[PDB]
Amino acid sequence: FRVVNTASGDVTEFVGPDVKLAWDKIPEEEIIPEIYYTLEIYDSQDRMLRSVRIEDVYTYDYLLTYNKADFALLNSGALGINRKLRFRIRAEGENGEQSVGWATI
Amino acid sequence: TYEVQGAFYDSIIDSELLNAQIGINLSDKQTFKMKSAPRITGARCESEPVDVGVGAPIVYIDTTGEADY
Repeated sequence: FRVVNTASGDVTEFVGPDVKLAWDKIPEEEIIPEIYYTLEIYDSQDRMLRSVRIEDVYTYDYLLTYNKADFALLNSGALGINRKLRFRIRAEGENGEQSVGWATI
Repeated sequence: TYEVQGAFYDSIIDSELLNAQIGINLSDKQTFKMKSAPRITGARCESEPVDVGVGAPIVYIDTTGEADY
């Protein structure tokens, strides 16, 4: 679980406007039936922006438009952006959940 | 005179963000007065101060402005 757009010198730093967020396939998916990765975005001061269910795509993109508008006016209520972000995902399917993978970053 | 404030912007700042100035760190305000062009005020001609012969014609011009040269 990492961002491939991270600055060369600093891992904590990303240079692009969108977070090129990518992760790895869960090794036991083949036996498991259809699976969906739930992605949760956390704002500064611990607030949570959204929980996005992702399936069949292993590289998620957080377009700059989302940071600019999806949550500047929803949570904060004013025109702005968020720089310090926390990302973390999980791998869960139907008729059950996998809370071990909930812990990430 | 004009006051100038500048600031670098990364790829995060879009056109709207740039217009709003919100996502950028403005620098200090610097003020300067724009210079004035040179304007001539008077012209004159005088003979060259010499001991013998006839002095060559020397032309004087008087101006005000800021141009270095």
